[PDB]
Amino acid sequence: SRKTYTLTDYLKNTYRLKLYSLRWISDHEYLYKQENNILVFNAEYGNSSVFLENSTFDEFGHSINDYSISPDGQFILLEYNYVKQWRHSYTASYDIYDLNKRQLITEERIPNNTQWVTWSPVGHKLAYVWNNDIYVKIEPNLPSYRITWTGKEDIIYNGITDWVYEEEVFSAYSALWWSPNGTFLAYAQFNDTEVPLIEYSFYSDESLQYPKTVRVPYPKAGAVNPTVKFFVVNTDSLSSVTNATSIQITAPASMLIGDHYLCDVTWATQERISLQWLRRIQNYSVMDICDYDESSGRWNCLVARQHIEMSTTGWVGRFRPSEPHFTLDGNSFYKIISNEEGYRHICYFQIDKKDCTFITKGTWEVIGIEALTSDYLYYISNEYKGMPGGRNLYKIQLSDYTKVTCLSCELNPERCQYYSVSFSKEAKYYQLRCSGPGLPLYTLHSSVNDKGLRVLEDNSALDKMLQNVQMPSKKLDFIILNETKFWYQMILPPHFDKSKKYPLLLDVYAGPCSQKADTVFRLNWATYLASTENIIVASFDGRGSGYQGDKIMHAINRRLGTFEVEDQIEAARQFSKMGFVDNKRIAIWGWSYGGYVTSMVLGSGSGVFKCGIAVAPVSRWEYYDSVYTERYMGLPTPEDNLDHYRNSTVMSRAENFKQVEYLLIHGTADDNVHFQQSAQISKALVDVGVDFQAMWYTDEDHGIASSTAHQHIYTHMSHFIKQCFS
Amino acid sequence: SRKTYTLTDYLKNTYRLKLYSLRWISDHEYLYKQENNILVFNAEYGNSSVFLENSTFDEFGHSINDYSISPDGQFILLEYNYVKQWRHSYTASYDIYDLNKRQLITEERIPNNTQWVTWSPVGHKLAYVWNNDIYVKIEPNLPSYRITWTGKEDIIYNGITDWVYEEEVFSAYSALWWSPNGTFLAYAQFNDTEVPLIEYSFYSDESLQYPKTVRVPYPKAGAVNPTVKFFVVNTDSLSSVTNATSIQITAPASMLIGDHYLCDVTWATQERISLQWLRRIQNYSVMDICDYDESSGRWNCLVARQHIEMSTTGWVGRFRPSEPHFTLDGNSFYKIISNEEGYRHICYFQIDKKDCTFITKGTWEVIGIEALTSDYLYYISNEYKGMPGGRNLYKIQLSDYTKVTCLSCELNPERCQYYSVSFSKEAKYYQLRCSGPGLPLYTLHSSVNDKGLRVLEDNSALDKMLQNVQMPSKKLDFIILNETKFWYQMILPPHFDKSKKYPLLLDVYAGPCSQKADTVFRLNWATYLASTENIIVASFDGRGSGYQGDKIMHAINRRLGTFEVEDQIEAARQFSKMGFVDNKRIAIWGWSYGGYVTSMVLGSGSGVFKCGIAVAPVSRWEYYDSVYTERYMGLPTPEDNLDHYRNSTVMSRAENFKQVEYLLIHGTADDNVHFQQSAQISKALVDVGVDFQAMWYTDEDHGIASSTAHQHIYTHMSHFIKQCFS
Ligand SMILES: CC(C)[C@@H](Nc1ccc(CNC(=O)[C@H]2SCCN2C(=O)C[C@H](N)Cc2cc(F)c(F)cc2F)cc1)C(=O)O
Ligand SMILES: CC(C)[C@@H](Nc1ccc(CNC(=O)[C@H]2SCCN2C(=O)C[C@H](N)Cc2cc(F)c(F)cc2F)cc1)C(=O)O
Repeated sequence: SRKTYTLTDYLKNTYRLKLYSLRWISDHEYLYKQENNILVFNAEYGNSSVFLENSTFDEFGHSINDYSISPDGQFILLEYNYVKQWRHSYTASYDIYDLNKRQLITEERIPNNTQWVTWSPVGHKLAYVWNNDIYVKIEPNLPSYRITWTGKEDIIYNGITDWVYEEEVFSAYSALWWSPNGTFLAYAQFNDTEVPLIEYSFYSDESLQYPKTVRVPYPKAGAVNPTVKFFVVNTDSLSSVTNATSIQITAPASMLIGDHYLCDVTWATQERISLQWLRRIQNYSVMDICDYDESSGRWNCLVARQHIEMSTTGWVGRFRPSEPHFTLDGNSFYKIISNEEGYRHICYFQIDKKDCTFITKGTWEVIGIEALTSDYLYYISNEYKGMPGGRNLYKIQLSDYTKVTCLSCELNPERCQYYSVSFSKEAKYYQLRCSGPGLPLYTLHSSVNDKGLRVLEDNSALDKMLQNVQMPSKKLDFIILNETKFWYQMILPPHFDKSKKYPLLLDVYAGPCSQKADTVFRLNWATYLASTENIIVASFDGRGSGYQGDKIMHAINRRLGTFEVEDQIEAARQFSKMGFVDNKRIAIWGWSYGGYVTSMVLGSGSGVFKCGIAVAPVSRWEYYDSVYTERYMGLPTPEDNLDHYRNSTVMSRAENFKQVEYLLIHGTADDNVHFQQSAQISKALVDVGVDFQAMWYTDEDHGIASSTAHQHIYTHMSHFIKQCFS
Repeated sequence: SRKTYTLTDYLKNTYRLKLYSLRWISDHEYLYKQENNILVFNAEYGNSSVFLENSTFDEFGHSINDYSISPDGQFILLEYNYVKQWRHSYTASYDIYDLNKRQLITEERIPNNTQWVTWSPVGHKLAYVWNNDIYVKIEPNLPSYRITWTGKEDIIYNGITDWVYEEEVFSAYSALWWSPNGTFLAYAQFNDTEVPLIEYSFYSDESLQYPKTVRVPYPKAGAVNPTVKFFVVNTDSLSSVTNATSIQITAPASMLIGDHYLCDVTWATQERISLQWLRRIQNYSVMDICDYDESSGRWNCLVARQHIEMSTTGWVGRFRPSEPHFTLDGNSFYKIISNEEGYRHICYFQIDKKDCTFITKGTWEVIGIEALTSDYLYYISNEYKGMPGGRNLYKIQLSDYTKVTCLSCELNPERCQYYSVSFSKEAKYYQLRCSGPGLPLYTLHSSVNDKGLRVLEDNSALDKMLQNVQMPSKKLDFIILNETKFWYQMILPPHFDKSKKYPLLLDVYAGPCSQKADTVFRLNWATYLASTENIIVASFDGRGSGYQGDKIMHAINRRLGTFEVEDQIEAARQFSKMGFVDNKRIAIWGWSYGGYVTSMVLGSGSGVFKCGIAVAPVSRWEYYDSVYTERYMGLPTPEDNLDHYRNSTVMSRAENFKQVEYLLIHGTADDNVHFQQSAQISKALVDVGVDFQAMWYTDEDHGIASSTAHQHIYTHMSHFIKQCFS
C-alpha cells in the first residue's frame, strides 16, 4: 500500500503545484495564461474573453518567454534572448507589437542586448537602459531619446543597479522610476570607478580552450562603495528641446557628511517625490520629500519636510527602511517602522508634522502595507493565533483604529495561516494567496463587500495524488528559553512513533531577520528525507530571527556568528532530551548563510553532531559585500568591529572539525558567496590535517540552479546523510 | 613482533634515506655538507679539511638555504628569499661573500628579486637575469653591465625560459650559456607577444580579501608559440665599449620556413658552439655548428657542417634530441641517437663528415653520455641482465669498440641494478649512485684504475631500522604479449601467500617514454598500502614506455590515449587470471598523466575495476601545452590529427563511469594541468548524472607539494582505497 516521496518524485518533480499568477490591467480586469492562449478575465462576474491568441506567435522565428502590455493595452512587449546575470539582472532583446493594427513593428526597434525596458504607469512611454545609458521613446515606432551619455560599463550604471545595489538593497535591476502620469522620469547613477573587482573563472562548454576571467565590481565589507547620484527629467519636452535637461536632486546634508546609499525612492504625486537616504553605518537614515517648481524648474526639498529615522539597537528596518505609502492628495503617508517596544507598525506621518501616530500596537510585527484607500489600509502581519510565521490580511479603517478586520483568518484556518496578496488598481478586488499549512489555495474577493466571490485554484488535483502516497507532516511550535519562547518546527515521518529512536537533521538558514519556522507548505528535499528515509528535518529560529520584535532580531547586531549559532546548538540540545532524538545521530545542514552557521556550529566542540553539510557558505566576513555585512558588523577596522570579523571566522574553528564529518559544496562561478570563502575553508582543514568531503560545481552560481547540478547536489547529499545514519 | 610501514611512518617520514650529494670543485676535490659546517674532501686519500665554518653565518639576519662557489674559490654566493614559481624557476635575492678577505661585500650588490644568477665555468664572472634583462659583472664588487634593454615581463624573456620552454624542453630557467673560458656568453630571447594567457585564482592566507588572478603566457596545443632568437656577446670588451655588442645567430633556413623551437645549445670550443633547432612538427630537427670570426666578428656556420636528424615514426629523441658531446679539439662529437633498429646508441660524428658510426649496438637503449676522455666514454644503459629498468655504467674505449667494460655490474648486483653518476672535472674520479633494488649506496671510485676506493654511504642505519618492521617486497618482471615482452612490477605484502585472494591496485603513470617498471627502491605511498593494508601495488609498462626501443615507444605517435591505456587494462586482465588477484576488487590510480590514463581506463566498459583515483589529470588535449602535446599528436586541426584530440577526451567516456567509483582531485592553482581539465571532467559527469568523489586543493600547484596538503591527499586516498576494499 503506497510508496513515499522519493528523491526522484522530488528531483524530476512529479507532484506539480498549480498556481494562478495574474496581473491586473485595471481595477476590475487581469490577465491569466492558459498555456496555449492568454485569456483576459473580468474581476467581477468572470466573463473571460480571450485577449491574445497563441498561434499568433508561432511564426516568430524566436523563442519567446515573456510579454508586457502597456496601460493603453495598445502594445505588447515581447521578451526573448534571456541571459541571467545576477539575482534579478538579465540581458535580452525585445520586440514591440501593435495590438490595435494587428501587426508587428519593424523599424526603430529596441536595440538587441538591452538591459531593462518598461512601460510607464499610464501611456505607452518606453524607458530603457542599454550599454549603461537611458533612452526613452514617447511612441513605439518613433525614434528615441538618450537621457545620458556618461554611461560606461562596469563604471557608470545609468538606469541600472551595479552588483551590490542589486542583491542587498533594491533586490532589482530597474534603476529608473516613472512618475504617476508619465510626465517625469527619475533615474539613479553609480560611479563604480574605485569600486574593487572580484575575478574568477567561468569554463563554458568543453569547447572553450581558454577559460574566461569574469571581473565585476563588488565592494567586499570595508572596501570602497559605488557613489550614487539621483536625477529627474521631463519626458514631455525631451522630444522637442534636443538634449533633454536632467535635473539632479542632491543632499541630504546629513548624508553628504560621509558614505551614503539610497534606500527606497517613491513618488506621492505628479510633482512630489520621496527619497530615502541611508548612512554607511546603517543605524541612521533620513527621508526627503521634494516637489516640483514651475518657476525655477528645480526640485526643491523644504527642510521642514524630512523625517529622520534612527535605530539605537542596530540597523534601520528589516533589510532596508520600508517604502512610504502616501494618501491620494500627497501630504500624508504610512511607513511600517520600529516602534517603542520594537515592533514594526504602520506609523501615520504628515509631510510637516515631524512625529507620527502608530495606527497599530502589540507584540506582532506588521509585514507590509498592501493597499491604501482613504477608507481602509489592508496590511499583512503575524497577529492571528499569535504565531510569527502566521501571515494574514487585516483591513484597519483609517477613521477609527478599532475598526481592524481580519479577512484571511476564518477562510479555513484548518488549511490556512500563511498569506500574501495581489490587489486590483483601485483595490476594488484582491486575490489572496493561502500558501500553508495545507495545499496552496488562491482565491478572489470583492473589496466593497469583502465577500468571497469564487475559488481560483484549490489544488484538489495534486491533493488526490497525495492520498496514494504517505506524506510526512509538519509540527510547528515553540520552546521556552531565558523566559522568551523561540520558534522551531519538525518535518516528521509518516506513522510517527514517539517511543522509538530516530535520526534528526537540523535544516538551518537562520540568518538575520529570517524565518525558518513558518506554516509554509513546501515539497522540497526536506519532504523526501522525512518520508522515505525517516530522518526528521527540523528548523529553529533563534536570537536573530525577524518578525518577532527587535529584542530577538537585534540581539546579534555586531555579534554576527555567536548567538544565532549558539541558539542553534542549544536548540539541538533541547531536542536531544526529547526521546526519539537518538543522541548518537544528530545532523545539521545549511545553504548560503545556512552553510556559514552550519560551519561555526561544527567547529564548536559541541559534539552534538555526527556530521554536517554546508553549501556555498560564508566563512570570514571580509569575503562578503559591505551593504549587507557592514549592516550587521559595522566597519572592519579597529575603530569599529574588525576584532569580531576575525573571531567569527569558520577558519579559526578548523581544529574542532576533527570530530565531525564536514562536507563542503560550492559553485565555482558564484557571484555572491565567492568560491574564495570555500577555498580558504578547505585550505583551513588541509593545514590542520582534517579529512573532509569536498564537492565543487563548475560554472554554478550561488543557487546551483541548472537542472543537472540541482539533481546532482541533492543526490550527493542523500548518499551522505543516508550513510552517516542508515 | 613488529609493526608495519603505516601512513604516519610515511607521511611524517620517520624512516630517513641518507644521501651524499656532493659537488666537485676540480678534478680531485668536492664539497659535502655536514649539517653544521661544510667540509671539503680530497677525492683521493680523503684528507677532509674544513672549507667554510657554519657559525660564520649566524649573524646574517636572513634565512640562508643555498650557496655557490666560483671556480676561483674566491667567492661564495648566498641564496635566500626563495620563491618557487614553476618547476625549476625561482625568484630570490643573493649576497656575494669574498672568501679570501673573510668579509661580506656591501655596495654594488645583486639586486633583490633576481631571477637567475651564475658563475662562469672559470673566473668569477657573474651573469644574471633581473626584471627579464641580462646584466653581467666581471668583478663582484665592481658595478655591472646590461646586455639587454628589451626585456619586458610576460612578453620578452632575456636569459630566462617562459613557462612552456621550462617544463617541456629545457627543464630549467637558465637561458644563458657561458663559454668555456668565460670570454663569450650566449643568451636566448622570447617574444611572447601573441602567446595566449591562462588565468586563474590564487587565494593566499585567510587575510586576502580579493583573490588574485594569476595570468601567465602558456601555449595550449595548436595555439601560438613564443618565437625565439639566439645571441652571443663578448664579456671582455663589454667592460670597455659602452653598449656591449650582442651578435645574433639566426637560421637554419630549414627552420625559418615555419614554427620552430631551440632543442639544446652547447659549446665545443672557446669559439665553437652547436645549436639544435627543432621544427614544430617534432619529426624534423637540424643541428648547427657555428664558429667565431676574428675579422668579421660574426658567428658563421659553414653549411657543410650541419647534421640533419629526422624520425619516420615520431618525434626526435626521448623528450628532446640529446646534447652533443665534443672531443677536446672540437671537430668530433658523440650524440645518443635513434639507430636503424630504433635503439639509442652513441653515434660518433665529424663536423664535416655527414654520417656517423654507432659505437654501440643491440636491443638496449643507452641512457646518457656521462664522461668523455680521449680514452674511454663512460655512459649508462639497460644492457646488463637485459632489463630496461636496469641502470649501469659502462666504459667503452674510443680506439676499440670491443673494449666495453661494465663498472657497476658486480659491485653487488644482489643489491644494485640501478645507477647514475657524478664525475670529477678531468673525470679522474667518479661517484656512483646505487638506487635499487636494496637500499641506496653511494660510493667513490678512482678512474685511472677504476678501482673502488671506499664507501661514502651504506644506509646501514636505516637498514637496521627495517628489521624491526615487516617491509614489503618488489617482484619486478615481464609478461609476454603479441610476441613482445612487456615489463610490470608488484609491491607485494609481507608473508606473501600465493593461494589467498588479495586486492590489487594499479599505480599507473605510464606516459610516453616513461618507465613504471624499474629496480628503483622507494619508500612511497605504495610501500604503505602493500604492508599495513595488504593491497598489492602494481605498475605496468605498455606500448609507449621508453628505454625499450622505438617499436615500443613510438607505437602511440598521434594515437595518444589508446594503446598505453588499452595495454593498461589488458595488463589488469593478465593479473586477474593469476590467482591471488581477487577479480571482484581491482584498482587503478594515477597522478598527472597517470590520472589521465586512469580516467580513460575507467570509461572503457572494461568493468575490470571497482573504483579509481585520478590526481590533476589531463582530460582533453587542447588543455595542455603544445611543445609537449603537439609532439605526440601533431597539430589540432583537420589537416593533422584534430579528429583524435576529440576521440581521446576523458569527457566522451563520461557515460561508462556509472559502473566505477571515480575520485577526482586537483590543485586549484595548477600551472601545469590547469584546474580546467578537471572542471570539465566534473561537469561531464554532472551532465550524465553520475555520482563521483571530488576533492580540490586550494592554491596547490601540480604537485600538491605543501606539507599539509601532501599529508592530506594521501590520507583521503587511504580512506578511499581501504573502503572500496577492506
Ligand atoms: C539558500 C537559498 C534557498 C536562498 N536563500 C534565501 C534566503 C532568504 C531570501 C529572502 N531574501 C530577503 O529577504 C532579502 S531582502 C534584500 C535581499 N535579501 C536577501 O536575502 C539578500 C542576501 N544577499 C541573501 C544572502 C545572504 C547571505 F548572507 C549569503 F551568504 C548569501 C545570500 F544569497 C532569499 C533567498 C538563496 O540564498 O538564494
Ligand atoms: C606525478 C608526479 C610524481 C610527477 N610525475 C612526473 C613524471 C615524469 C617526470 C619526468 N619528466 C621527464 O623526463 C621530462 S623530460 C622533458 C620534461 N619531461 C616531463 O616529464 C615534462 C612533462 N610536462 C611532465 C608532465 C606533466 C603533466 F602534468 C602531465 F599531465 C604530463 C606530463 F608528461 C616528472 C614528473 C609530476 O609530474 O609532478
